[PDB]
Order: sequence, then C-alpha cells, then structure tokens
Amino acid sequence: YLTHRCLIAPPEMADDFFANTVIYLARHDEEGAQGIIINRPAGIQIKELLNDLDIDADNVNPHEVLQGGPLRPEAGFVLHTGQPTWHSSIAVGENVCITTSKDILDAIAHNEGVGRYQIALGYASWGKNQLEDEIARGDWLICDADMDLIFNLPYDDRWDAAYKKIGVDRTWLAS
Repeated sequence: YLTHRCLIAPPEMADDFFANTVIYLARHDEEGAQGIIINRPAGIQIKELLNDLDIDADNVNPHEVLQGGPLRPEAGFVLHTGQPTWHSSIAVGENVCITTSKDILDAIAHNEGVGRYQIALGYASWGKNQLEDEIARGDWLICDADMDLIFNLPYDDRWDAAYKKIGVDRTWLAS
C-alpha cells in the first residue's frame, strides 16, 4: 500500500481545504487510509497547546503546532523518530512513528527525549477504496517521505520540495 508515502496536492487542485498540501500517509489498508498534513501550521505555539491540555511547560522550546486535517480537530498526533517506545505509538515507516499518548507531551514539555517532531491537530481520512479512486483519476501526486519533508524543511517550502522531488527518479518539469 501507500503507507509512509506523501500525497501532494497537484497545482491545479481546486479543493479549498486540501490545495497546496503535503500529506504524510500514516495508514493505508483494505479499510481505507489516514494521513496527516505536514505543511500547514495552525498558528498555535506548543506552550499554548500544552497549557490547554493541563500540562505545565514554562520552559518548553518554541515550536509550531500543525493542522493535520479537517477531521477531529481535537485529536493530537506526534510525529517523531526512533522506535514506538511510548504508551500509544506506532511505527509508520523508516524510523518514523506517530504517538497519541500523553507521555510524549510531558517529554516535549521538558525538552527531552523526543528529538525532531511535529504535533498535529486533526487528520485526513479516506474510506474503503476512496484514496485509490482519487489517485486513479489524477487527484493526487505522490512522492516518498524523507526527513527533510517531515522534519527539517521550513513548512512553507515543503510543497515546492515535494513537487520537485518527483523529478529525482523520473522526467518531471516542475513548471
């Protein structure tokens, strides 16, 4: 399936919500697919989010909180590296995990044991065969995920980078 891959909104996509997005696919099986947009900050600082979740974080390092999708804006997801060592954690792909337990939030609050990360509120979901049908009719572009797209690159440069990455192993004129 397409787990660990990134969906890229084509430049011509008219969808008001998904236009200009890069979506990391966390899960994709026979029942559907679920993803997290990785290039759209919500305009919320990590300290604000932690405090709202009743977690002290007076010394937490500044970090953006992402809008992961249009569904369940209450649900938080932390993307990070290493093994799924936390209480509720799953390995998605090459050294990348998604954790929904609160233990990792305490780690983030104290600036330790987390490393590079993204925390997103909300997610994107597709029903059975839905994503496959959309891809079939050319609704999405696709590229492999990597550390730059998920963690290193500035959020506002991720769509361009993903769009360009398509051309690393195939003839692709990004223009």
